[PDB]
Amino acid sequence: IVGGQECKDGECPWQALLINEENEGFCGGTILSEFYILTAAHCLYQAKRFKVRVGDRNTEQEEGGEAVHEVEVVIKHNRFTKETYDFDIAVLRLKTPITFRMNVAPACLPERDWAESTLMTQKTGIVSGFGRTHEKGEQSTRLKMLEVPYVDRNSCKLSSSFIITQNMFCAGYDTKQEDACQGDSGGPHVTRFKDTYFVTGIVSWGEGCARKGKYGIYTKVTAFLKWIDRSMK
Amino acid sequence: KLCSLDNGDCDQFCHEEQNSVVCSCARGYTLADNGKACIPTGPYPCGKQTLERR
Ligand SMILES: C[N+](C)(C)CCCN1C(=O)[C@@H]2[C@H](C1=O)[C@H](c1ncc(-c3ccc(Cl)s3)o1)N1CCC[C@@H]21
Ligand code: NA
Ligand code: NA
Repeated sequence: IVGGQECKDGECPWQALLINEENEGFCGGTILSEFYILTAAHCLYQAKRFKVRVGDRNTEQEEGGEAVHEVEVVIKHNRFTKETYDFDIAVLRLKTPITFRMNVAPACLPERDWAESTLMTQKTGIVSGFGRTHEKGEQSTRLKMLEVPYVDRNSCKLSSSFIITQNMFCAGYDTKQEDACQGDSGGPHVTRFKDTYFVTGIVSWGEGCARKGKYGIYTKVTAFLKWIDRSMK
Repeated sequence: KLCSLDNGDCDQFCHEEQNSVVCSCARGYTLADNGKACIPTGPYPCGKQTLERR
Protein backbone atom coordinates (compact mmCIF):
# COMPACT_ATOMS: atom_id res chain seq x y z
CA ILE A 1 0.00 0.00 0.00
CA VAL A 2 1.38 3.42 -1.08
CA GLY A 3 0.20 6.17 1.30
CA GLY A 4 -2.72 5.29 3.56
CA GLN A 5 -2.07 4.29 7.17
CA GLU A 6 -1.26 1.34 9.38
CA CYS A 7 -4.33 -0.74 10.27
CA LYS A 8 -5.26 -0.28 13.86
CA ASP A 9 -5.71 -3.29 16.15
CA GLY A 10 -8.92 -5.15 15.17
CA GLU A 11 -9.60 -2.96 12.14
CA CYS A 12 -8.62 -5.27 9.25
CA PRO A 13 -9.46 -8.69 10.70
CA TRP A 14 -10.38 -10.27 7.35
CA GLN A 15 -6.88 -9.78 5.93
CA ALA A 16 -5.09 -12.99 4.97
CA LEU A 17 -1.51 -13.30 3.75
CA LEU A 18 -0.30 -15.93 1.27
CA ILE A 19 3.17 -17.04 2.29
CA ASN A 20 5.65 -18.74 -0.06
CA GLU A 21 8.44 -21.26 0.62
CA GLU A 22 10.16 -19.01 3.20
CA ASN A 23 7.19 -17.57 5.11
CA GLU A 24 7.48 -14.45 2.91
CA GLY A 25 4.20 -12.81 1.96
CA PHE A 26 3.63 -12.40 -1.79
CA CYS A 27 -0.16 -11.84 -2.04
CA GLY A 28 -3.17 -11.12 0.09
CA GLY A 29 -6.51 -12.75 0.58
CA THR A 30 -9.85 -12.14 2.32
CA ILE A 31 -11.27 -14.42 5.02
CA LEU A 32 -14.81 -15.46 3.95
CA SER A 33 -15.55 -18.16 6.54
CA GLU A 34 -13.72 -20.64 8.77
CA PHE A 35 -12.69 -22.72 5.78
CA TYR A 36 -12.52 -20.31 2.81
CA ILE A 37 -10.21 -17.53 1.60
CA LEU A 38 -10.86 -15.28 -1.36
CA THR A 39 -7.86 -14.34 -3.49
CA ALA A 40 -6.78 -13.50 -7.07
CA ALA A 41 -6.25 -16.34 -9.55
CA HIS A 42 -3.00 -14.68 -10.71
CA CYS A 43 -1.61 -15.20 -7.19
CA LEU A 44 -1.67 -18.97 -7.81
CA TYR A 45 1.20 -18.63 -10.35
CA GLN A 46 3.44 -16.48 -8.10
CA ALA A 47 4.77 -19.30 -5.89
CA LYS A 48 5.10 -23.05 -6.52
CA ARG A 49 3.68 -23.79 -3.08
CA PHE A 50 2.11 -21.54 -0.39
CA LYS A 51 0.19 -21.42 2.93
CA VAL A 52 -2.20 -18.85 4.47
CA ARG A 53 -1.49 -16.75 7.57
CA VAL A 54 -4.24 -14.97 9.50
CA GLY A 55 -4.23 -12.70 12.56
CA ASP A 56 -0.98 -10.98 11.69
CA ARG A 57 -0.42 -7.22 11.81
CA ASN A 58 3.36 -7.12 12.07
CA THR A 59 5.42 -9.68 10.26
CA GLU A 60 8.51 -9.03 12.44
CA GLN A 61 6.73 -9.50 15.80
CA GLU A 62 5.09 -12.54 17.40
CA GLU A 63 1.92 -11.11 19.00
CA GLY A 64 0.56 -14.55 19.86
CA GLY A 65 -2.67 -14.38 17.80
CA GLU A 66 -1.20 -15.43 14.45
CA ALA A 67 -2.05 -18.79 12.79
CA VAL A 68 -0.93 -20.55 9.61
CA HIS A 69 -3.28 -22.80 7.59
CA GLU A 70 -2.52 -25.18 4.77
CA VAL A 71 -4.56 -25.22 1.59
CA GLU A 72 -6.74 -28.31 0.89
CA VAL A 73 -8.28 -27.23 -2.45
CA VAL A 74 -7.64 -24.42 -4.87
CA ILE A 75 -10.77 -23.35 -6.80
CA LYS A 76 -9.54 -21.12 -9.64
CA HIS A 77 -12.04 -19.49 -12.00
CA ASN A 78 -12.08 -21.51 -15.23
CA ARG A 79 -12.10 -18.37 -17.40
CA PHE A 80 -9.06 -16.80 -15.72
CA THR A 81 -6.69 -15.53 -18.40
CA LYS A 82 -3.08 -14.48 -17.65
CA GLU A 83 -3.03 -12.34 -20.80
CA THR A 84 -5.63 -9.87 -19.58
CA TYR A 85 -6.25 -10.91 -15.94
CA ASP A 86 -9.94 -11.30 -16.83
CA PHE A 87 -11.80 -13.50 -14.30
CA ASP A 88 -9.05 -12.88 -11.70
CA ILE A 89 -10.62 -14.78 -8.83
CA ALA A 90 -9.99 -17.92 -6.79
CA VAL A 91 -11.24 -19.46 -3.55
CA LEU A 92 -9.04 -21.56 -1.25
CA ARG A 93 -10.46 -24.19 1.06
CA LEU A 94 -8.21 -24.68 4.10
CA LYS A 95 -7.26 -28.06 5.54
CA THR A 96 -8.14 -26.88 9.06
CA PRO A 97 -10.68 -24.24 10.13
CA ILE A 98 -9.84 -20.73 11.28
CA THR A 99 -10.71 -19.88 14.90
CA PHE A 100 -12.16 -16.35 14.86
CA ARG A 101 -10.65 -14.10 17.50
CA MET A 102 -9.05 -10.67 17.85
CA ASN A 103 -7.76 -9.64 14.37
CA VAL A 104 -9.35 -12.76 12.74
CA ALA A 105 -12.90 -12.46 11.37
CA PRO A 106 -14.60 -12.80 7.98
CA ALA A 107 -15.74 -10.01 5.69
CA CYS A 108 -19.37 -10.18 4.60
CA LEU A 109 -20.54 -11.26 1.16
CA PRO A 110 -23.28 -8.90 0.03
CA GLU A 111 -26.40 -9.68 -2.01
CA ARG A 112 -25.61 -8.76 -5.63
CA ASP A 113 -28.35 -6.27 -6.58
CA TRP A 114 -28.00 -4.37 -3.29
CA ALA A 115 -24.19 -4.35 -3.67
CA GLU A 116 -24.61 -2.77 -7.09
CA SER A 117 -27.11 -0.12 -5.96
CA THR A 118 -25.68 0.61 -2.53
CA LEU A 119 -22.04 -0.41 -2.18
CA MET A 120 -20.60 0.27 -5.62
CA THR A 121 -22.29 3.69 -5.51
CA GLN A 122 -20.46 4.74 -2.32
CA LYS A 123 -17.70 7.34 -2.71
CA THR A 124 -14.97 4.97 -1.47
CA GLY A 125 -13.87 1.51 -0.55
CA ILE A 126 -10.91 0.31 1.50
CA VAL A 127 -7.96 -1.74 0.31
CA SER A 128 -5.37 -3.33 2.62
CA GLY A 129 -2.21 -5.35 2.61
CA PHE A 130 1.46 -5.84 3.32
CA GLY A 131 2.62 -4.82 -0.15
CA ARG A 132 5.23 -2.31 -1.27
CA THR A 133 5.03 1.24 0.11
CA HIS A 134 6.09 2.69 -3.27
CA GLU A 135 6.41 1.16 -6.75
CA LYS A 136 10.14 0.40 -6.51
CA GLY A 137 10.20 -0.04 -2.75
CA GLU A 138 9.98 -2.84 -0.27
CA GLN A 139 7.00 -4.56 1.33
CA SER A 140 5.58 -3.13 4.55
CA THR A 141 6.22 -5.20 7.66
CA ARG A 142 3.02 -3.68 9.09
CA LEU A 143 -0.45 -4.16 7.68
CA LYS A 144 -1.70 -0.98 5.97
CA MET A 145 -5.06 0.18 4.70
CA LEU A 146 -6.13 2.90 2.33
CA GLU A 147 -9.38 4.53 1.35
CA VAL A 148 -9.72 4.46 -2.42
CA PRO A 149 -12.40 6.34 -4.38
CA TYR A 150 -14.45 4.41 -6.91
CA VAL A 151 -13.44 5.59 -10.43
CA ASP A 152 -15.99 5.63 -13.21
CA ARG A 153 -15.60 3.00 -15.93
CA ASN A 154 -15.21 5.44 -18.84
CA SER A 155 -12.37 7.28 -17.12
CA CYS A 156 -10.94 3.82 -16.16
CA LYS A 157 -10.81 2.60 -19.78
CA LEU A 158 -9.30 5.83 -21.16
CA SER A 159 -6.55 5.75 -18.56
CA SER A 160 -5.51 2.14 -19.22
CA SER A 161 -3.01 0.67 -21.72
CA PHE A 162 -4.80 -2.66 -21.31
CA ILE A 163 -8.38 -3.81 -21.64
CA ILE A 164 -10.71 -3.21 -18.68
CA THR A 165 -13.39 -5.92 -18.83
CA GLN A 166 -16.78 -5.81 -17.03
CA ASN A 167 -15.21 -8.21 -14.50
CA MET A 168 -12.94 -5.34 -13.37
CA PHE A 169 -13.33 -1.93 -11.83
CA CYS A 170 -10.91 1.01 -11.15
CA ALA A 171 -10.33 2.63 -7.78
CA GLY A 172 -7.85 5.13 -6.44
CA TYR A 173 -6.51 8.47 -7.58
CA ASP A 174 -5.43 10.12 -10.85
CA THR A 175 -2.42 11.98 -9.47
CA LYS A 176 -2.51 11.66 -5.67
CA GLN A 177 0.23 9.24 -4.63
CA GLU A 178 -1.87 6.60 -2.93
CA ASP A 179 -2.58 3.13 -4.33
CA ALA A 180 -2.27 -0.59 -3.81
CA CYS A 181 0.96 -2.14 -5.00
CA GLN A 182 2.94 -5.32 -5.61
CA GLY A 183 2.40 -7.72 -2.73
CA ASP A 184 -1.16 -6.41 -2.10
CA SER A 185 -2.68 -8.28 -5.04
CA GLY A 186 -5.25 -10.92 -4.03
CA GLY A 187 -6.17 -8.90 -0.97
CA PRO A 188 -9.38 -7.27 0.16
CA HIS A 189 -11.29 -4.37 -1.23
CA VAL A 190 -14.19 -3.84 1.13
CA THR A 191 -16.93 -1.23 1.32
CA ARG A 192 -18.39 0.03 4.56
CA PHE A 193 -22.12 0.36 5.10
CA LYS A 194 -23.33 1.39 8.59
CA ASP A 195 -20.24 -0.04 10.32
CA THR A 196 -20.30 -3.37 8.50
CA TYR A 197 -17.67 -4.25 5.86
CA PHE A 198 -18.68 -6.04 2.69
CA VAL A 199 -16.42 -7.62 0.08
CA THR A 200 -16.50 -5.58 -3.10
CA GLY A 201 -13.18 -6.28 -4.87
CA ILE A 202 -10.00 -8.25 -5.08
CA VAL A 203 -6.71 -6.38 -5.68
CA SER A 204 -5.87 -7.45 -9.26
CA TRP A 205 -3.42 -5.31 -11.23
CA GLY A 206 -1.96 -1.91 -11.98
CA GLU A 207 0.48 -0.28 -14.38
CA GLY A 208 3.06 0.33 -11.69
CA CYS A 209 1.80 1.80 -8.39
CA ALA A 210 0.34 5.25 -7.75
CA ARG A 211 1.38 6.49 -11.21
CA LYS A 212 -0.09 9.70 -12.52
CA GLY A 213 -2.98 8.97 -14.85
CA LYS A 214 -3.30 5.35 -13.75
CA TYR A 215 -5.65 3.67 -11.27
CA GLY A 216 -5.71 0.42 -9.32
CA ILE A 217 -7.63 -2.38 -11.06
CA TYR A 218 -9.81 -4.71 -9.00
CA THR A 219 -11.80 -7.85 -9.67
CA LYS A 220 -15.51 -6.87 -9.55
CA VAL A 221 -16.84 -9.22 -6.88
CA THR A 222 -20.48 -8.51 -7.74
CA ALA A 223 -19.95 -10.39 -10.99
CA PHE A 224 -18.84 -13.47 -8.98
CA LEU A 225 -21.14 -13.63 -5.95
CA LYS A 226 -22.98 -16.68 -7.31
CA TRP A 227 -19.62 -18.25 -8.33
CA ILE A 228 -18.25 -17.70 -4.82
CA ASP A 229 -21.34 -19.29 -3.26
CA ARG A 230 -21.04 -22.35 -5.51
CA SER A 231 -17.31 -22.62 -4.84
CA MET A 232 -17.89 -22.60 -1.09
CA LYS A 233 -20.59 -25.35 -1.50
CA LYS B 1 -41.32 3.46 0.83
CA LEU B 2 -37.95 3.03 -0.91
CA CYS B 3 -34.50 1.61 -0.60
CA SER B 4 -33.11 4.84 -2.11
CA LEU B 5 -33.95 6.85 1.05
CA ASP B 6 -31.92 5.79 4.05
CA ASN B 7 -31.65 2.26 2.66
CA GLY B 8 -35.31 1.72 3.62
CA ASP B 9 -34.18 2.04 7.26
CA CYS B 10 -32.55 -1.39 6.86
CA ASP B 11 -29.23 -2.07 8.65
CA GLN B 12 -27.97 -4.25 5.77
CA PHE B 13 -29.81 -5.46 2.64
CA CYS B 14 -32.90 -3.68 1.33
CA HIS B 15 -35.23 -4.75 -1.51
CA GLU B 16 -38.42 -3.00 -2.71
CA GLU B 17 -41.81 -4.63 -3.02
CA GLN B 18 -44.91 -3.16 -4.74
CA ASN B 19 -45.54 -0.76 -1.82
CA SER B 20 -43.01 -1.59 0.84
CA VAL B 21 -39.42 -2.50 1.54
CA VAL B 22 -38.07 -5.78 2.89
CA CYS B 23 -34.84 -5.83 4.89
CA SER B 24 -32.48 -8.78 5.27
CA CYS B 25 -29.07 -9.61 6.66
CA ALA B 26 -25.88 -11.50 5.84
CA ARG B 27 -25.21 -15.00 7.21
CA GLY B 28 -24.35 -14.81 10.92
CA TYR B 29 -27.04 -12.19 11.63
CA THR B 30 -30.77 -12.48 12.34
CA LEU B 31 -33.22 -9.79 11.29
CA ALA B 32 -34.59 -8.11 14.39
CA ASP B 33 -38.25 -8.12 15.36
CA ASN B 34 -38.57 -4.53 14.06
CA GLY B 35 -37.80 -5.83 10.54
CA LYS B 36 -34.87 -3.42 10.14
CA ALA B 37 -31.90 -4.22 12.43
CA CYS B 38 -29.44 -7.06 11.99
CA ILE B 39 -28.49 -8.86 15.20
CA PRO B 40 -25.20 -10.90 15.27
CA THR B 41 -25.69 -14.56 16.26
CA GLY B 42 -22.11 -14.95 17.48
CA PRO B 43 -19.09 -13.00 18.72
CA TYR B 44 -17.30 -12.69 15.36
CA PRO B 45 -19.98 -11.84 12.80
CA CYS B 46 -18.87 -11.09 9.28
CA GLY B 47 -17.86 -7.55 8.48
CA LYS B 48 -17.36 -6.35 12.04
CA GLN B 49 -14.08 -5.02 13.28
CA THR B 50 -12.91 -6.95 16.33
CA LEU B 51 -12.89 -4.06 18.80
CA GLU B 52 -14.49 -5.57 21.89
CA ARG B 53 -11.61 -7.65 23.27
CA ARG B 54 -13.32 -10.68 24.77
C1 LIG C 1 -1.99 -6.44 -18.48
N1 LIG C 1 -1.99 -7.29 -17.29
C2 LIG C 1 -1.54 -8.63 -17.70
C3 LIG C 1 -3.36 -7.31 -16.75
C4 LIG C 1 -1.04 -6.67 -16.35
C5 LIG C 1 -0.76 -7.47 -15.09
C6 LIG C 1 0.46 -6.96 -14.32
N2 LIG C 1 0.30 -7.66 -13.05
C7 LIG C 1 1.15 -8.73 -12.76
O1 LIG C 1 1.77 -9.36 -13.61
C8 LIG C 1 1.21 -8.95 -11.28
C9 LIG C 1 0.46 -7.78 -10.64
C10 LIG C 1 0.16 -6.91 -11.85
O2 LIG C 1 -0.21 -5.75 -11.85
C11 LIG C 1 1.41 -7.22 -9.58
C12 LIG C 1 1.20 -5.77 -9.37
N3 LIG C 1 1.96 -4.75 -9.63
C13 LIG C 1 1.23 -3.60 -9.30
C14 LIG C 1 0.06 -4.03 -8.79
C15 LIG C 1 -1.06 -3.26 -8.39
C16 LIG C 1 -1.14 -1.85 -8.35
C17 LIG C 1 -2.43 -1.40 -8.00
C18 LIG C 1 -3.26 -2.48 -7.79
CL1 LIG C 1 -5.01 -2.41 -7.38
S1 LIG C 1 -2.56 -4.02 -8.00
O3 LIG C 1 -0.03 -5.39 -8.88
N4 LIG C 1 2.75 -7.53 -10.10
C19 LIG C 1 3.77 -7.72 -9.05
C20 LIG C 1 3.93 -9.22 -8.81
C21 LIG C 1 3.08 -9.92 -9.86
C22 LIG C 1 2.65 -8.82 -10.82
NA1 NA D 1 3.19 -11.05 13.80
NA1 NA E 1 -2.82 7.46 -10.21
